[PDB]
Amino acid sequence: STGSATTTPIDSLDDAYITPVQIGTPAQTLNLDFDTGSSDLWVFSSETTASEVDGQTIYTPSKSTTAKLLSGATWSISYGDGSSSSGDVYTDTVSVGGLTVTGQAVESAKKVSSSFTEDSTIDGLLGLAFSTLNTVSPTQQKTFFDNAKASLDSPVFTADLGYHAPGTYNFGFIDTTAYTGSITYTAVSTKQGFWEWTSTGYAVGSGTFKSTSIDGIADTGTTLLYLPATVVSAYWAQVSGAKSSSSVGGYVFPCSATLPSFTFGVGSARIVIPGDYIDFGPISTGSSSCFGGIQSSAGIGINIFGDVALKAAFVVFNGATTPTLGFASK
Repeated sequence: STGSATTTPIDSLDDAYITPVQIGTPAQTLNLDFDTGSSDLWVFSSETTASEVDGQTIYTPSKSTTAKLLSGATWSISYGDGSSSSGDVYTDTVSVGGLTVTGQAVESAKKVSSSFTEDSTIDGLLGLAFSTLNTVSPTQQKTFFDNAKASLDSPVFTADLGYHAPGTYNFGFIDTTAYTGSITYTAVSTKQGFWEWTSTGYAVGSGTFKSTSIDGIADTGTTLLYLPATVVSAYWAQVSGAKSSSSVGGYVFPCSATLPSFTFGVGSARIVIPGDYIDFGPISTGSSSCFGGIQSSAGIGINIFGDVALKAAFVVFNGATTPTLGFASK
């Protein structure tokens, strides 16, 4: 089997991407944030504290003839950005782009933090990291990909995120028309439960490539590119007027600037992030100070190849017995 679903930016800045997911019988379609940095499929639901729902579409398990309460199971998750959610668990039928999993753990939110409430466009998350990170207790549950894997034509999924435009998540096949040149594959460590890999270095604009190992995670659920302070300083040094602002919470730059590209290495291959991808717009409405898309990972504890990086590539998440990651230009 295979599946193919379009993923759409939630706003004009590509702050996140939503992908429609069918849950239950008859189908209830929710727009979920596909997140290769976590491993829980959770949704706003009829059980979510009413004051914490503000415009989201909810899953109502009582209206699904295939929903079953997973007795005694609870979940609770905290994300790197400080947000959180928790609740109980159903199993139900879940389909993404024509690919169907029966008995998928669907984690129903009883509580969500303010940032989720305040984002009306995201109805929940669909985790695509390794199932070892799943938070369901006392019986850990499998991700949608893990459940689908054996049935897929090939045990892979691909992320093809757009810049200011829709893109695609495919399951079970590699669309050879979706990228240019070749896909370069690179080793993955699953030891922290992430799609963790080591970039071979970077360049700023038309500058020379610096060969240096940068361990980080391919994370579709993180907006920006978080890299070591040395790398980030080197980038922003090429933008007149750019500075790190403690009050804003990162590097900012004059909105009048033309940003240089940023290149990262994948083995001997190179992925180029155009400068415009690194512009996240005014820090507040009407400001001429703009927020940077490349930020320091110092104090996160891990480097994160988030959407800013991933959207410059066609990315293969290869879930073979020994997982690997593939990157191609597009």
